[PDB]
Amino acid sequence: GLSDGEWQQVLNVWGKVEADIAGHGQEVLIRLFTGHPETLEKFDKFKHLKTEAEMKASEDLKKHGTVVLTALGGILKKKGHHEAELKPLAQSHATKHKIPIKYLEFISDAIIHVLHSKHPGDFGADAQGAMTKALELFRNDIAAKYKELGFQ
Ligand code: COH
Ligand SMILES: O=N[O-]
Repeated sequence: GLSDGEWQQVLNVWGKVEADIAGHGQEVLIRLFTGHPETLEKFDKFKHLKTEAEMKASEDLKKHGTVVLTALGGILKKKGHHEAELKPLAQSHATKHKIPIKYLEFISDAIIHVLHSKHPGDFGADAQGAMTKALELFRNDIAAKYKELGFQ
């Protein structure tokens, strides 16, 4: 788990996200899609996006980025006590959306990249350690639900 001090860092970093949730969400998804084009293919409603310019210009992508980061932020504020929030996300992503756990690894990495890119010099070594732990916990708890479903 995370220490209280680590959770405090996580939620302090998250305050940065909340100042522009759509902008952060958009950049995370663009980072995912551009670094790993296979992920774009899981989104019927974004596979029409052929270029990063089109991605950047997509208001619906920004909207989805808001949905995604709002869900994650709710989960993080539970500080690990997230079974009720996390279980349904794990199940929709395995059974409906067919998202292998690797892609959750990719988006976790994208979140770390975007934080540095949008806040250069303001996402310190302690903060990165804490956020990384929180994202691994999230990923690891999803992985447990995936195993339950025999998904992947
Ligand atoms: C690589 C693809 C992949 C990844 C890594 C991913 C990772 C994450 C992630 C990790 C931080 C969070 C918090 C969410 C959160 C959400 N995702 Co996704 N999602 C993904 C593919 C999808 C797809 C596909 C949909 C449906 C989009 C649509 O058509 O509306 C989706 C829908 C959602 C929804 C809408 C409700 C639902 O369908 O369950 C939420 C909330 N999610 N997602
Ligand atoms: O982009 N995650 O749904």
